[PDB]
Amino acid sequence: ARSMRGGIRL
Amino acid sequence: ARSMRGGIRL
Amino acid sequence: ARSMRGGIRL
Amino acid sequence: FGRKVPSNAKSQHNFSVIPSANIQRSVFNRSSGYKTTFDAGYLIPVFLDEALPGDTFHLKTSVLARLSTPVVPFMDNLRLDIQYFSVPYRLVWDNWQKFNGEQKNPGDSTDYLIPQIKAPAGGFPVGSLADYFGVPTGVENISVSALPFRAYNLIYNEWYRDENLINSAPLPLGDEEETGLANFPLRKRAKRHDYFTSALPWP
Amino acid sequence: NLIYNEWYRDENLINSAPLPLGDEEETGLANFPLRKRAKRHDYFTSALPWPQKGEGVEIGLGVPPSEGGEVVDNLTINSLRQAFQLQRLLERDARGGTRYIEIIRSHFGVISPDARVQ
Amino acid sequence: FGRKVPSNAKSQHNFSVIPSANIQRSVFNRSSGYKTTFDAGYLIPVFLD
Amino acid sequence: QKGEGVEIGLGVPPSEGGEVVDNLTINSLRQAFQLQRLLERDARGGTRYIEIIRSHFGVISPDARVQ
Amino acid sequence: ALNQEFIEENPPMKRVLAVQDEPQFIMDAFFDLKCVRPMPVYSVPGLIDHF
Amino acid sequence: HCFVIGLVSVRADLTYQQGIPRMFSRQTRFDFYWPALAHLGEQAILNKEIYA
Amino acid sequence: HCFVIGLVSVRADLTYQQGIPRMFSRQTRFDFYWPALAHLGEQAILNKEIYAQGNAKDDEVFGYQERYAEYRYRPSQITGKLRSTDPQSLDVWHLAQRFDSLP
Repeated sequence: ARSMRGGIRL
Repeated sequence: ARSMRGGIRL
Repeated sequence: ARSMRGGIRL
Repeated sequence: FGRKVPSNAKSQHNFSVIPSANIQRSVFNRSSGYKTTFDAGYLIPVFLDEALPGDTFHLKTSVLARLSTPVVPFMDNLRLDIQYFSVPYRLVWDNWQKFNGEQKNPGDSTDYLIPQIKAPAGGFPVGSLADYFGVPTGVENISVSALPFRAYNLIYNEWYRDENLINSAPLPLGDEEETGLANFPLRKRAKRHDYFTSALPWP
Repeated sequence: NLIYNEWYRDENLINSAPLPLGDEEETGLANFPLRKRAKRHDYFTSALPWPQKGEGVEIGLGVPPSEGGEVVDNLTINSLRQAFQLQRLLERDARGGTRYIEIIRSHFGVISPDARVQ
Repeated sequence: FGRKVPSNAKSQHNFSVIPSANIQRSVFNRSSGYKTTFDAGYLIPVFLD
Repeated sequence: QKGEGVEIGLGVPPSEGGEVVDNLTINSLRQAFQLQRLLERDARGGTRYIEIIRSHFGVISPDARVQ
Repeated sequence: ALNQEFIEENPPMKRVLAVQDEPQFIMDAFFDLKCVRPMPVYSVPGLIDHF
Repeated sequence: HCFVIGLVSVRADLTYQQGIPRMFSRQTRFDFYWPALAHLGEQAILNKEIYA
Repeated sequence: HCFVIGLVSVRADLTYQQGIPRMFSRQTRFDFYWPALAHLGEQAILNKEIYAQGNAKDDEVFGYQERYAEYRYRPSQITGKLRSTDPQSLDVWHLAQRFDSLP
């Protein structure tokens, strides 16, 4: 639910 | 400052 | 009145 | 029957969360003076600035305007006014996101350049938008970014243009270099709403 | 397709699903296949194609002639620190993502609403 | 010296303000069922409105 | 910066008549960085002896004792 | 006619003003911004690994 | 990222010196106000009201 | 034993009427502010920022100033018929310097 590595993908 | 006739123009 | 850049000149 | 064991999927997800950036914000005064001459009915861009993501601005404006000398104390009221607008760069240039490194497909070029207006023959003239934004007039070969000029036309189309009497000011969103301000004239404001000026072409 | 491109597509492994915005009539679903979701983030699936988003910053050295060499100037410390900060920028882009909302959230403290960035 | 008289510009502006639309909102239940078969890994659009 | 600017040497190929430069030690490289910081502090801070003291150290010297 | 030329603001300033052929308004304006910005108030060169 | 743009303008108040006030132009019973008439469609401003 | 000397001077405030505000001159991603860039070395003020001409001289260095200084500083401006370059100038109204050649 936070800022993931590699940009957002759900 | 309300909804004018003829649409918005300032 | 503080320490200016480029040294002091009044 | 037995009870199922957990999966590690949540701890693996947590190891992939990047830390937040530490930004080093600060507060300071960005005061500026601006001096000019203008005529009634035009929209004059007297203030222009660039805001970053996560800026906060509080603005106080002081004005002194002097009317050049009247013949008599003429009886009609005459307002001076100032209106401020925010214009995101993505509204005035379609490649703004891709300039900042967005890619439509993996390995796309990015590497765009800010769209330009070249000065026309003789340089930009007095009383043009280039003059009022403070680009030096009368200089032959210079160029400036188009995005401030596109931002003026976009404000005009959305807030000052009469939706049914007046055609949209041209708003090119692409990369193409302009020459001269033929797409960017200084615009007139509309008259106050009254019996005639709030009339419509049709029922 | 617009939901897929913005929320499910991996920004660096997968090409954008086609999103025609005009009036044109389509025939068949060739632009509209049923899409697969990505696997959970783990050691392998959160890996990246490269150590940074760009080419990688290389400080030039030149090469001897055969004639036909490459001449490079002496390194200023200002050139060298600019190369380091450029590499930090491209690493932040790889790690953080490169959609305009990901740039804003990674390079600045700012949580933009999705609605105002289309 | 004399004092200036007002202009009518504000009353003329006020006559040009259109009234707000009266909307007739209401609350109701829009329940719906949906039944399907699918396979893992696909994004299936099960709800649309 | 106040000085020439710190340039880490690279040498140049011969035509004979080249320039030979040794391998860079990390100690040489960090010394080049700290020298550049010193010359930038001199540019920014000033170079009268009182400006040096006030910029390189925490010290407010009286004017009278420095002539 | 009800058109662009009619609704654009165009007061007859040229007749109420004593001096001909000079701009109607001379203006001095001053903009006092208090900014909070994502940058330091002065930047000293340095800090290579950092930020 | 945004530009902020501040636009100055000057506007005069409106007043007229040509054409006929519409009260001199009434000629038939339904040119006067009647309550049963108040929600008819838009009326024409005639050119003589601004420039006779 | 000392002299005491009192020195009078008069100074006007500074405002500019020639050259391009640096916000029109940005052209590439790293000409904009980025937090990872804020502690780079001094940047060049280009001659066009104080006296534009369209000559190759315009892109040569006037002097050096702190990185992203133009986000912190905002030089005051003369824009209209007030400019000393206007053929019918109103520059009697202000004390902005007129450069007749490149400073």
